[PDB]
Parts: sequence; C-alpha cells; structure tokens
Amino acid sequence: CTKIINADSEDPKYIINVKQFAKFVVDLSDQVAPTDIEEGMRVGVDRN
Amino acid sequence: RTRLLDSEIKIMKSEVLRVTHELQAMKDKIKENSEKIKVNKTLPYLVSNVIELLDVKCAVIKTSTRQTYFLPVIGLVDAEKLKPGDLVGVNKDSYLILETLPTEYDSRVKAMEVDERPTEQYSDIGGLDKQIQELVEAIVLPMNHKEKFENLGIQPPKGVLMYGPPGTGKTLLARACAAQTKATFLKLAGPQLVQMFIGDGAKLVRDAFALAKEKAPSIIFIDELDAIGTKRFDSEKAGDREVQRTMLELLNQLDGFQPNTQVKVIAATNRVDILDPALLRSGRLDRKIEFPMPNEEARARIM
Amino acid sequence: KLLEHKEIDGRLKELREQLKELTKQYEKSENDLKALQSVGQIVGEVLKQLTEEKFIVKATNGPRYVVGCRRQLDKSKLKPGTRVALDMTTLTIMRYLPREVDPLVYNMSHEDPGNVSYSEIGGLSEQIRELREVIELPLTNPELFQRVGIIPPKGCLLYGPPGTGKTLLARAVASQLDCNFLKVVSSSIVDKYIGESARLIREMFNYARDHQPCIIFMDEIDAIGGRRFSEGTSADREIQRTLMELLNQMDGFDTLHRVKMIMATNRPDTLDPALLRPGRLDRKIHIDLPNEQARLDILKIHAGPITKHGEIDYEAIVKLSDGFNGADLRNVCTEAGMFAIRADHDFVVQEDFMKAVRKVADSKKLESKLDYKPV
Amino acid sequence: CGKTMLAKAVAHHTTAAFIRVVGSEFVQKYLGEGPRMVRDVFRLAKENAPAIIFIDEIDAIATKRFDAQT
Ligand SMILES: Nc1ncnc2c1ncn2[C@@H]1O[C@H](COP(=O)(O)OP(=O)(O)OP(=O)(O)O)[C@@H](O)[C@H]1O
Ligand SMILES: Nc1ncnc2c1ncn2[C@@H]1O[C@H](COP(=O)(O)OP(=O)(O)OP(=O)(O)O)[C@@H](O)[C@H]1O
Ligand SMILES: Nc1ncnc2c1ncn2[C@@H]1O[C@H](COP(=O)(O)OP(=O)(O)O)[C@@H](O)[C@H]1O
Repeated sequence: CTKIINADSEDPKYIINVKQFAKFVVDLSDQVAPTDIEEGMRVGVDRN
Repeated sequence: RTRLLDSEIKIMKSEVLRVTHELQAMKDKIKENSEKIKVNKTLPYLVSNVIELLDVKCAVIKTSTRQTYFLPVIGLVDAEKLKPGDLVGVNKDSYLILETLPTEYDSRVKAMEVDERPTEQYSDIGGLDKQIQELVEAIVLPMNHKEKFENLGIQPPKGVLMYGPPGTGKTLLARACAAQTKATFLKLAGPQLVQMFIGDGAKLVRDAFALAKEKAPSIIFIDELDAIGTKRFDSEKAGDREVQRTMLELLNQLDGFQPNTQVKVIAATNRVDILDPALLRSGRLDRKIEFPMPNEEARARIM
Repeated sequence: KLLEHKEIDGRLKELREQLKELTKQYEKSENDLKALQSVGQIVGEVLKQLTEEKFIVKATNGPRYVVGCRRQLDKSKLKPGTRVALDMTTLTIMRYLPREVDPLVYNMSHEDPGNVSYSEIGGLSEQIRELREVIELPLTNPELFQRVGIIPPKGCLLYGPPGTGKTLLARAVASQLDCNFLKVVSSSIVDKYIGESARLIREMFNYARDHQPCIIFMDEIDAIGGRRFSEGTSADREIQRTLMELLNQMDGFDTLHRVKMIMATNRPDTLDPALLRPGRLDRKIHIDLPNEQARLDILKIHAGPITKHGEIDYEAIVKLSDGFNGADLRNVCTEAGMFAIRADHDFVVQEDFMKAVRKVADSKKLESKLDYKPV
Repeated sequence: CGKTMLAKAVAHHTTAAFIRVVGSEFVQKYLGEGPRMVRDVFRLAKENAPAIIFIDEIDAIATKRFDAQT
C-alpha cells in the first residue's frame, strides 16, 4: 500500500507516502492514464 | 599585399581550428548530459530537509527515514537558491540532492479549497441587505479596491465574525460570497484541527495559513469556531489543553507577530459567550455582525 | 585584411561563447565523479578516547559503534562532546564538524519583518524604561552592578488584558539589534514525536550560550505553561516534562550569562508557581487599559495617515472612550475611514469619529471582562 | 526553598566524585536509549569512585498511572 501526497507539473513525478516509512517522489509506471491520481488515495506500490 | 594574404590564411586556419574545438566541446557536452541523465533518470528520489550550509560550500541534510547526514559536495543544485529549512529530492544510492521541491502541504490541507464553486446569488437572501452590504464592503472592496483604501490611507478591516441563532441563516452568505469572488477560497470545519498526534493541529493551522499566504488574492473562512474558541480556565487534575494550543496558534498566526494583510478570516458561530475573549479581542477580528430574527416581511420573501 | 580580422575575431568569440558552458560542463562532470565518492554521508558523535586509533561514536539513528580515524585528523582535537562525519561501508571518521544549527531555531533566528520604533508605541513609556533597565543597561553597562555587588536580573515577564501593548514592545524591541533576538510562538515547539521538544529547546539554549549576547522570547506561554496535572490525559506528561526541563535549563547548574528571558501571556492565572517564582522570573510587569492621555496619544499615532478637514476635538473621543483597548482605537480610525469610503468622501467629516466610538461600544458589549490577575 | 543550592554546595565541597544530569534526558528519539542512559551512568558511578549521583524532577519520570497504548 501507499499514500499520495502531491502532484507535479508536466511529467507525472508524484509524491508518495508509504505509511511512515519514507516520503518521496517518483513516477510509478505507465500502464494507466495519469488521471486516476487524486490526493487522499492509496495505490499498490512496490519498493524498487 | 603579402601581409594581408598571410593574415587571411591565418584567419581561415583559426576559424577552422575554432570550429574543430567547438565540435569537440559539443561532444564533451554530449557526454555530460549523458552522465547527468544516467545519474538523473533514477526517478526514485528520496527527499530530505536541508539543515545547514557549511563553508570549509558543504551541507547537512536530514532524510525522510530519520537520519542526519553531511555532504561535502552540494551537487547539481546550486546553493544560492538553497536555504535551510527547505526540502529537496535526493538520490538513493549516492545520497546527493538533484532537484528542488516546491513546497510541502498536508493532504487534508490540500482538500479544503473550493473545487465546485457553488452557484448562489443575492436574490436568494431576503431582508438582510445591511449585513450583506457590510460584508461586501468589508471583503470585496479590500479585494477589488485597494487604491480606494490607500488614497485616504488606512489598513483594511481585518476579521469578520457573524453570530446569531442557528436557524437565522449565514452559511448561505458564505456560499454566495464564494460564488461572487474570482479568488482562492479555503474552508475549515470547526473541530477539524483536533488531533491527538500532539501539535498536529498546530501544523494544520500553519499549513493552512501558509497556503493562504501563497494565494495572495484569497479569503479564509472557518465555520463554527465555538468548538475551538472555548474560554481557557484554571483547574487542577482535569481540563482539555490541546485546544489551548490550537486556539493560541490560531489567534497568534492571524494576529500577533508578523502582521499581514493578504487574507481575511470569516468566522461563524451560533453562540458567543462560549467564545474566548482572546480571539474576539479588538483586531484579531473586526466586524461582529448579528443575524436578526426575520421580523415580518422577510419570512414572506424567503418562502 | 579588415574582413579577415573581423572573421578571426568572430571565430574567437564563437569559440569563447561555449567557454562558460565548458567550465560548467567540467564542474558538473567533476561534481558527478566526486559524487561517486561524496557518498560519505552519515553523521555521528564521539563518546570517548580508547586509544589514539580506537574510538567509540554514536550514530544519530541508533546504535553506537567502534571507529578509527585517518592519520591526519588531529586525534587530540577529538574531545568527548563533538560531532563528526562517518563513512557507511568502512564506517570510518573522515572529518570533525562544528556544532549544528538545527534549522527550526534558524526559522525564527533573523526572520523579523517588523521595523517599528518607540514612536509608534506610546502611553506606557515608563514600563518601556523599566524593561530597558534589564534589557539594555546591563548588556552595555554591567560595571555598576558589580560596583553595587549584585547580579543583574535574569529575566522578566509581561501580563495584562489582551491586545494591550506587549508585542508592540516585542516587535518594537525586536527592531533594535535583529541579531541577538530569537522569538517563538510557544506552539511550534510541541510535536507529535517522542521528546523532540526538549531536544529543540536544549539546542535553543545551547545557541543562546553560543552567542553570548542573545535575547530569547516566548510569547503566549500558556500553551506550554499550565498549572500542573495529576495525569488526566497523556499529552500532559511530555508537555509538563518540557516545562520542568525548561526550568532546570534556565536556572540549573549553570551561569546563564548575558541571556535574558522576556515573557508574554494573555492570562497569568493559569501558570505554575514554579514558573511564577521570583527566583525564576524576576520582575512582573502589568500593562493596563490605556489612560485618557494614553488613548489620546495612541489615536494621535493612529492619526498619522489621515486626510480630512481638521475641526476635530480629540478630547470628545477621549472622553467617550472608557475601558478601550490599545488596538480598538485603530479599528475606530479604520471604521470612520470606511464611513468616508462610502458616499465618496475622500476627506473624513468630524462626526464620523464619534459614531465610530458608538460603533465600537456595542461591539464590545459582548465581552467577558476577566482581569485574570497573577497569583 | 534552596533545593538546588544545597546540591550546588555539596557538589562544590565534596572531596570524592559527583555526577548530575537534568532529570528529563532519559527520553530519547529512538527505542530503548533511556535504559542505556541510566545503566551506563550507574555503571560509571560504580566504576569511578565512592561518588554521589544527583537526580532531579522525578515527576518527569515518576507518575502514578500509565497508558501502555500511547
Ligand atoms: N500602547 C499602544 N500604543 C500604540 N498602539 C498600541 C498600543 N497597544 C496596542 N496597540 C496596537 O495594538 C495592535 C496589536 O499590537 P500587538 O500585536 O503588539 O499586541 P499586544 O499588545 O502585544 O497584545 P496581544 O498579543 O494580546 O494582541 C497594534 O495595531 C498596535 O498598534
Ligand atoms: N538559604 C536560602 N534560602 C533561599 N534562597 C536562597 C538561599 N541561599 C541562596 N538563595 C537564593 O535564593 C533563590 C531561591 O533559591 P533557588 O532559586 O536556587 O531555588 P531552589 O530551591 O534552590 O531551586 P528549586 O526550588 O527549583 O529546586 C535563588 O537565587 C537561590 O540561589
Ligand atoms: N433568505 C434566507 N435568509 C435566512 N435564512 C435562509 C434564507 N434562505 C435559506 N435560509 C436557511 O438558512 C440556512 C443557512 O445555513 P445557516 O443556518 O446559516 O448555517 P449554520 O446554522 O451552520 O450557521 C439554510 O439551511 C437555509 O435553510
């Protein structure tokens, strides 16, 4: 599980909380269109 | 004309040599953005809070996983824009900063500003011309006619509270003034700043007012402040005190050190004597307005 | 000839055009290649000297460690009590570092946007002189105190009704040096973590000892003050812990020299007598509601930016004013101003003030009126 | 009532070793540091000398009730 924190301009580069583990910015993947990301939601996110 | 011909030949040779050197330099830049992208395309960026800027030029950071760190080489980011207290992305393996994050605001703080922009108009309000008029001149005129205040020269009135019996109607005026302004509008629930993670409500207060500071044309409204505005008291072995911190930081950040005229607090309640005198003091909120009972014609207008 | 010289100059300029870009490229390449070995990132603190090559350190995360040093780090200079940098993989000391800044303290170190002077304040000038007696005189002229043979006072506190000139003094006093002034809201200190409030105020006092002239300031101390508790909730534990520890940090086994604590709260009726103690807090200063001449001078100060025809008896507004704050008169000025801003009046007529007094009067008919004297 | 200066005077006038700590540093950022912080100081008191250890503000560390869920 994960927790969305903040969006970003142009290329996705969203910010993700785990639960308390780390608070950091990645682009996740590309198999879904980047319109399902809203703050207050939980994605299934890997560690690497 | 032998000297001129020799000068022309030297000019051509120097131009060719400069072209070759510029091509070699461009190839060097190609290897440069190659290495920069291969150290930059590691999209995992563990972020960190910068701590200090040493000189013996060097820097200190504190990461997300609670570890203090010192790095001699600052990295890709130039340090003149860097000041301590910020937060920046950091490579996982190298523990080097690479980019700069804009800000950091809480998700609950994010989910407060109006997205739907409710549609209401003044004709829905009956028998309340005076209150609506004085709210409009106390809010929109500081938003739209700044030079009108400045030409005479005064600070704008800061802080409005409306009160009255709950059936009286005031909320609707919040929706109407939301509909009328083309500015950023933030809304708070009453006890929304009540968390048992200690001082989390303080973080909520400072985060909300920092976001309010970010949008320079903006107004801040809180409904039902009597949850937090309950008067402080002296007692032993019992007594809530988290709401004391929340109310104190609320009052201070709206009025106290670093006074600011960019956001206007709008404050609703249904009773007044619960409210602590500190918030209603004189200038921590300015305009106290009562809702009268709909006397005889306002009822017909509303129905 | 001339065209050849022009071509040579243009080619040289084109070659030197990328010279700054080439310098940036070399700097970035060197930065990346050094960043391959600038990974030596982790920070610890040394405990004791086992040998000249055997040392014990503690990480800022957790466990302690046994670590040595390279042969050019001045091992005698590594006293117990200093911060140092470590490697991860070999876990070796590379460099001693000076004391940290802890950027929370930096956030209110020199951020002061105010520049108000003592002319903007008024009506309480003898209290300003009383505060100056402890905040200015011993810092510049300490010699008379050892001539009379007593220590200058360690700190003072302010109290009174709300909004009655405290932080004017505090944002007025804050506009004097701007380098020895630290100032906190007594609310940012608390945090959801375990005990970090004590840590941050410890390093705050350490920073105060770092620069020997420093003035600390905590306002609205009620949030940390309280009286005491017999463990109703659980947050009372660590906030009272922070309190107790603050007390022992201000007068425990230390000469807190050239550091002055000036306080501010709305109501001292909810403070610990341990915090109220004359040994702890020396002088208590009350600010009352402004007097008639004080109200006169205050509104005259707030009569700075005014445009109108001057036929105004200030005495009438003064006489109608009673029990009025040090701030609501400025609201009265503003509210007569908004009377002027309706019906298109660039000036202000003389009458708009008095109704404004009436306008503020009923607005403070809903007050609590609690004196809340200190015990 | 002079509870600190008595400790100050006996620490100034002692011949043997003495040690003190502010009575709140036994809580730390991480887990279990405090038990080390008391065990090592007791061990140093044992090792060093016929010394005297001073502890203050026990109310910071000794309460009546507890909530083993926070
Ligand atoms: N004696 C005074 N002279 C001039 N202005 C005053 C005086 N007392 C209060 N004010 C006004 O009060 C307003 C608030 O000032 P400030 O923030 O310093 O408050 P305070 O008196 O320290 O109290 P509190 O923090 O409880 O509001 C300012 O606009 C200031 O002009
Ligand atoms: N015999 C004495 N009685 C009272 N105060 C004394 C005495 N001798 C010195 N003092 C000084 O008078 C003040 C009262 O004592 P002090 O402030 O040290 O409180 P304390 O009891 O020592 O500390 P605490 O109560 O926090 O444990 C201090 O300045 C103290 O140094
Ligand atoms: N013209 C009007 N004047 C007064 N009240 C109205 C009018 N039109 C609708 N109302 C009622 O007033 C309510 C507005 O909410 P309000 O009572 O001000 O919220 P709160 O009680 O939380 O302050 C609406 O629910 C509506 O039923």
